[PDB]
Amino acid sequence: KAVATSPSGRFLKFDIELGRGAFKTVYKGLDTETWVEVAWCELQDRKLTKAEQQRFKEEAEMLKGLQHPNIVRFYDSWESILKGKKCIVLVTELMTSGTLKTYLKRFKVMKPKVLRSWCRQILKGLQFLHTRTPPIIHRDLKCDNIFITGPTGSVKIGDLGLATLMRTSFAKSVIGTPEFMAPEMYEEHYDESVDVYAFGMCMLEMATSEYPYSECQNAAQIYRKVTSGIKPASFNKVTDPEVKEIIEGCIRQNKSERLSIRDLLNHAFF
Repeated sequence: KAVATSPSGRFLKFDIELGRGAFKTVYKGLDTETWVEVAWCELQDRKLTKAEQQRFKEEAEMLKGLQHPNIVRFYDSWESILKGKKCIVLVTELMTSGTLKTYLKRFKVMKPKVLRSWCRQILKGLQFLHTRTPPIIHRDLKCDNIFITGPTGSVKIGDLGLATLMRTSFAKSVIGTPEFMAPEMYEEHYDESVDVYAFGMCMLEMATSEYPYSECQNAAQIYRKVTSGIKPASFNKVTDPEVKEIIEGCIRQNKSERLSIRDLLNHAFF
């Protein structure tokens, strides 16, 4: 049976590892109110500074009050202080139907009706985030972080609890994916147009089934291309001219000339 219980007593932890990476370990959890499996994520405190743990504690207090049909649910989070553990626990919605990357690695061409429906649902999720008070930036948008839901084949972007943990020094240097970062995202301050940039790289990955900036071998080569206006090589492999036009407007180096979520949703293609 269960080996741990959330402080609220709602979620139970089972000693069943569902996944493990360089950053977190995911265990099988159980929601005692709805009787569905959840993701019991654990992050060791040695990978987070004291300031990052404190900042996440305050951000998570408001993120667990956010829900959207196109966003993976972030349920709860707390600090597990015990001998041999000393970690931060995150309880999120358990996605088992794979990601967009999972099915882009197995199929060559995506139907234009499917690319239109999925990109629109992603834009709807970002629109809901950017229009909150205060605005919320996802900061971790990529096809490897967009999950399929069983019914109707809807898509959900990764939960905000794990997405905000990608800002930490450990995540940016160990599990970072700089090929989805806007040129101004490398700086100390940026805004919500960063999500528009990452969305353009997501559509580029759907339209080509190829990883953006795959010709580069290190993050330094990716930084020099992006900060010099050099588009990735797979950008020219887009067959649809209208799709290629939307992608360019999302990955423009100058964020003032870059498209907005409003312009994308009002575009004739979406």
